[PDB]
Amino acid sequence: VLDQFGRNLTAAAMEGKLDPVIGREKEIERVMQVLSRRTKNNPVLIGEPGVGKTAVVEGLAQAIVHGEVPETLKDKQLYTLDLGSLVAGSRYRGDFEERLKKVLKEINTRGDIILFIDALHTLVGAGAAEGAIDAASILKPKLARGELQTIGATTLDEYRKYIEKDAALERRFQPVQVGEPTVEHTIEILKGLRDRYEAHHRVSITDAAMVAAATLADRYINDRFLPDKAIDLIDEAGARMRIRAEVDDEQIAEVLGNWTGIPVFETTRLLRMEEELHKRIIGQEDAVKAVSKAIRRTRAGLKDPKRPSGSFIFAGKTELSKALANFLFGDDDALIQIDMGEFHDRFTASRLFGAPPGYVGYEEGGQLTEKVRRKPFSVVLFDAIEKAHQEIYNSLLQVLEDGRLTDGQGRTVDFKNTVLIFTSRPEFLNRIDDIIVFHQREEIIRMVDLMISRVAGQLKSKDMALVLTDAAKALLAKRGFDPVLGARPLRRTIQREIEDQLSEKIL
Amino acid sequence: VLDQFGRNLTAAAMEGKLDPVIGREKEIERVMQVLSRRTKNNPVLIGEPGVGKTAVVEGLAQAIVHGEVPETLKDKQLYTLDLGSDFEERLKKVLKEINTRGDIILFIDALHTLVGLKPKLARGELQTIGATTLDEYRKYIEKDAALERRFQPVQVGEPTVEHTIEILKGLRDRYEAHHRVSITDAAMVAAATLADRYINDRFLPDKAIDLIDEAGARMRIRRMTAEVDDEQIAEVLGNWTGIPVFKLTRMEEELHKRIIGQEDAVKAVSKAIRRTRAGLKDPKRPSGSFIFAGPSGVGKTELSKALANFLFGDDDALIQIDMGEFHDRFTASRLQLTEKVRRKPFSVVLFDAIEKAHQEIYNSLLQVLEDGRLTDGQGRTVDFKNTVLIFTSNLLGFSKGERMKQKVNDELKKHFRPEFLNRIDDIIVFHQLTREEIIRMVDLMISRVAGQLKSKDMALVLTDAAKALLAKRGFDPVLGARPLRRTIQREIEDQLSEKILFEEVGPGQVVTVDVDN
Amino acid sequence: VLDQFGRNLTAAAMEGKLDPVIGREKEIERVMQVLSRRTKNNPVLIGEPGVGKTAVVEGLAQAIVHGEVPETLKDKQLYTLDLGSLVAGSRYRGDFEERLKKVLKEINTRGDIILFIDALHTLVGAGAAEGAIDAASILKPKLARGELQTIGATTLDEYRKYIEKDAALERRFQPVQVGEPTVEHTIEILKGLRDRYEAHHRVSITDAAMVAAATLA
Amino acid sequence: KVLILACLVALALARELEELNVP
Ligand SMILES: Nc1ncnc2c1ncn2[C@@H]1O[C@H](COP(=O)(O)OP(=O)(O)OP(=O)(O)O)[C@@H](O)[C@H]1O
Ligand SMILES: Nc1ncnc2c1ncn2[C@@H]1O[C@H](COP(=O)(O)OP(=O)(O)O)[C@@H](O)[C@H]1O
Ligand SMILES: Nc1ncnc2c1ncn2[C@@H]1O[C@H](COP(=O)(O)OP(=O)(O)O)[C@@H](O)[C@H]1O
Repeated sequence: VLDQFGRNLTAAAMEGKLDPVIGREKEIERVMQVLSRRTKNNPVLIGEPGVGKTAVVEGLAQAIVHGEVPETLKDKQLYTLDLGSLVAGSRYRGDFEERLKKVLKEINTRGDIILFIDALHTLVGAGAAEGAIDAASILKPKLARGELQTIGATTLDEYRKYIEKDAALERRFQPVQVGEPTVEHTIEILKGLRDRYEAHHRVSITDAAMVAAATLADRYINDRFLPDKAIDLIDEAGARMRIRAEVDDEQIAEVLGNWTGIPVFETTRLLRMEEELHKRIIGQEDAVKAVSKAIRRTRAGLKDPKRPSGSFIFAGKTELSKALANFLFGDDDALIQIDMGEFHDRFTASRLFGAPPGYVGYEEGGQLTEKVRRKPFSVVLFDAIEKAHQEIYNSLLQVLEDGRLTDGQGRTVDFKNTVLIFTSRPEFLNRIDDIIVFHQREEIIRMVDLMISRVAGQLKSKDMALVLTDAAKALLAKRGFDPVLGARPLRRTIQREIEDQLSEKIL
Repeated sequence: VLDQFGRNLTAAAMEGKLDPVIGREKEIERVMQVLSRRTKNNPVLIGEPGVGKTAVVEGLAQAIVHGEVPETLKDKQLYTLDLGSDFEERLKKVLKEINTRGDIILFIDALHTLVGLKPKLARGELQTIGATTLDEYRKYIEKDAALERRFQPVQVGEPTVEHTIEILKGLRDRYEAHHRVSITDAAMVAAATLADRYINDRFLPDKAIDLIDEAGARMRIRRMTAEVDDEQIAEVLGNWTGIPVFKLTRMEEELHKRIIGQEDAVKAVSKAIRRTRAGLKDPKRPSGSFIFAGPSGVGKTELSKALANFLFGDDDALIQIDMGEFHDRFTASRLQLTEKVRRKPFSVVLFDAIEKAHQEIYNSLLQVLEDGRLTDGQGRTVDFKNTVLIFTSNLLGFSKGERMKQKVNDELKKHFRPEFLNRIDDIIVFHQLTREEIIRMVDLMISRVAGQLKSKDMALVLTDAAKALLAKRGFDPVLGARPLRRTIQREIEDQLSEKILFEEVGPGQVVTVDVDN
Repeated sequence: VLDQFGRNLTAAAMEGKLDPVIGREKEIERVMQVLSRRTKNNPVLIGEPGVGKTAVVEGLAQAIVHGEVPETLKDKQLYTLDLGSLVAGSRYRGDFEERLKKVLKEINTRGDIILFIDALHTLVGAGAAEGAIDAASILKPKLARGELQTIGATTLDEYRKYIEKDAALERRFQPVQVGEPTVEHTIEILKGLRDRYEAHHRVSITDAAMVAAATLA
Repeated sequence: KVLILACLVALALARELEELNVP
């Protein structure tokens, strides 16, 4: 009856079907502290999806079969009542409430049941979103009297959106904050899961493979959370061993190269950082080794805990920052131009940092949470900073001291891993780490050969003629350059002379 | 029981009653990795309808009988779950198959139907392979967190045009034997090419199968009162979409023979369209990125109409979207556009009023131009690189007494971004309509009027002098296709209407305007 | 028999009780193509209400009677499936089970039946479903394993709501796009229907009235 | 300075329905 909507976690614990939890036994003690109450003995595990909240009550179910519980929690059977399974297959009036009363009938009958309602935010809005009888209004009488012990588990956002907004429901449940682990806490989690892996995958897992699964998932994965995405890396590591046995750290770096997409895995590449930055920039090599120099300190050596990863003034400029973003964690598209020449007024200062609520631009601006700290590292370029109002880069004085921006929607976006670069008061300039000077005919013609080879490599692959002359590279150097300005986007001169006459080859 | 659930896809795989799955072997590899997990097992196989999700598992079913599987999946059967084949009694004997055989691996086509039976297989007791669409994953399967702790997304995309050809070469003999005709290599290499171009409501690894199945089916029909090639499958597409077989089977500059005037700008855009039908540039970059700067009302919107004619077959199926309505993401979430370009594998999209936009959108405006990729909410890359880009933009004392060509190009860099014209294939500046170009536009608009009067049995010829008055009342140097149509109503049509109601003209004759100034 | 739970559409075609469809030959042969396939052998005729989806299979019934048909489906009796008469009088237990098994064994008994289910969305989700399996789940295994070829006709909207709901239907039904006629094709239809309306109203209909009625509509 | 537009949805109204017995 109650087996039709979830499994018995206590019966799975005494059959050894549950993964052991190492650490978070202060969280399990807090849940027992709620469950041993009289009146509202219903904990809700507040977390975020993958920190281990099923794992908390998986450890509570193991604690019951070990007898490490109070006398009000011994011989209790935990059932992961999926209330979404109660909604599923319920097309009719009253069909939903019938298989919830069958569940609550076995609560009254057994008397030793602790429901684990995963995704407790679903409890509001199971029949009518509190407009009528939902699954919340069915449970709220028995939850308030301690006659139904229910462990909820929900995200902190979903606790605020659904459980806190129903003020009658929030008193029935007691928030047990299950925090995201630390990396050193994740490694000792995976030590006890080594026995579960080696029995299943037929692998042997070395010691630092855990270290390269927990540090490395924190470094490149930010959508997922610690004690899940690191289990994922050891999972996908044996999924390369099912293609084949000892896993490496390179075995985890392989399967994160599948997941995130970057293959770059820092001391070796930081020394010859210049050469991987020369592959897109030839000419003006003094600034290349200059922005290589300060970053050899920040990512190798000593660093303040509250600073961006280098700060620069640029006075190609933006082509170097795109190659700088490619070395930074492995992606070309991390460079975000703000175009500070598109803002001149004081009321437009809220159009790039977020609006105060109620006002225009509450989402045009204030999306920086989903941009900057969504990526593990970033380079934010402020193109034409001299055209802005003073009031706009008074707000950039936060992120040069601390590396924190307060969105207009109330979010703290950390710029502490972001290379903040300005491009053209003494208080604004001394917080910037460097002043890097770009100098404005032999350097242009070498960028001609760099940029025609990207086009011509594809051209002859589709059986097209390649007719070039080194004298004509100097003709590309005259138009695609400006002393008063800057090398008139040579690429526009290449599509002038080469790509327009590319049509005049089939004719 | 055991066989009322569905079909053993692995008893069918060793028997040979299962089709060969050629191509997409890396996705079969990804499935058997996820099947080999203990924490996140049982892959849900995600793909749009017809891309091969049954076929990946039908390839996995052939993998277990070949020894292309680990010791985990070796000698492990795979049944499919037909829910259409008392109901709730047998569906919990599905979960009995752990204790019954222990070789059970379930394939559930349309896994989203199981959530709002719903075998919860005591959390993770029955191996499972799902099959769902990108959006049906993120609305039914991804929404419920108990289902998400175990099932893993495996992305199966639509095959590329050249990858579909190798699929059809492997599926050749089954259609060669069923329709008893020898389908040739031409029909294969023109199947996916002609199915991708002229169909977007279904995907290539099916729609290309659908025409070689049906062209072979038309052979077995018309033998009753034995080779299929490019022309025979082009005959089949014309009988479906209707698109003239000839069409299915450069630029010709003919565009100018529909529109009025602006002759050099017609030959200017025809050289870059001729380039991209050979695909000589980078296919990552968009096909044609044109800015139609210059005077409005000289027939520059109509040039896009003929370009929509020349590259559809249809006259007008071109996408019209408006900009300048934006100060919120609530309004700019339409960048309407993501669903109509989804229906059109090629379109001619026209961007008007692009001098007016919110300042943050100019960052995301480059992703239309530089990338041609805009991933929408259903998790799908909307193309703009197999789609031509048309940027329609309209830009004292005693000195008095007409090249503004480079002068337009100067404020192009100023009103827009200075790297916006980096990704433009050619720039177009139109001319003001001269006295001989505007007079044949008068022929175009009165041809609608004479067509309306042909229906009530009369034809009227206007003299060349009468059209000289209309062509100068309907032209000013800011416009000229826009005020001309109003002046034909206010001078020709409003007079002709009351003259055929009072019957000054009356029934059938020819009237001719012979104006005095 | 199928005559009690439907009507013979080719016997209605040889008794001259079906309206001729002048034109529409590309879509009638389209149905005959996607009947002769091996994986999607089921034509479902999608189209907006009024474009003549039923008139295609009635034009197919006239094609069989006239002998304008391949001799793989020559003398192949089209029966439209009246779901009304199939449900009507199923007052006792298992009648609608038994009736729909009878009309499917009578197809396999003779083999000169190709079945047309008008409003194929009505088949999905209705017919007995309280204590027995419905109409669609009886058709479903004979459509999946293959013992039975329907011709279907849904609205373009109703095709997405009921047939494109489960994938195991989608891999057996081929949507045949029955489009709107153009105005010139409609005049060809109306000139071919002219004898049926000159005889019913005993009026004459001019060529002007045909080209008016297609253009003005 | 700018409205929010709550935009109330309509619901499907999970239905009772009569059924048909057979003896
Ligand atoms: N090609 C045709 N030739 C002759 N008559 C036609 C043709 N196409 C349609 N008609 C006629 O037009 C009308 C269309 O009705 P019909 O039921 O065939 O359309 P339908 O699209 O199937 O409609 P519904 O969606 O209601 O089933 C009928 O009078 C039919 O005989
Ligand atoms: N403290 C822990 N010890 C061991 N495993 C843990 C721990 N926390 C989480 N896990 C792992 O997390 C997975 C269970 O999901 P869980 O993290 O509980 O999800 P959520 O936090 O969404 O409830 C299992 O792989 C389990 O081993
Ligand atoms: N790689 C492939 N090799 C062979 N046939 C394929 C391949 N991909 C798809 N197909 C065929 O195309 C059709 C796709 O339908 P199906 O396999 O059900 O996939 P989906 O679930 O995406 O509709 C089937 O006929 C299938 O056999």
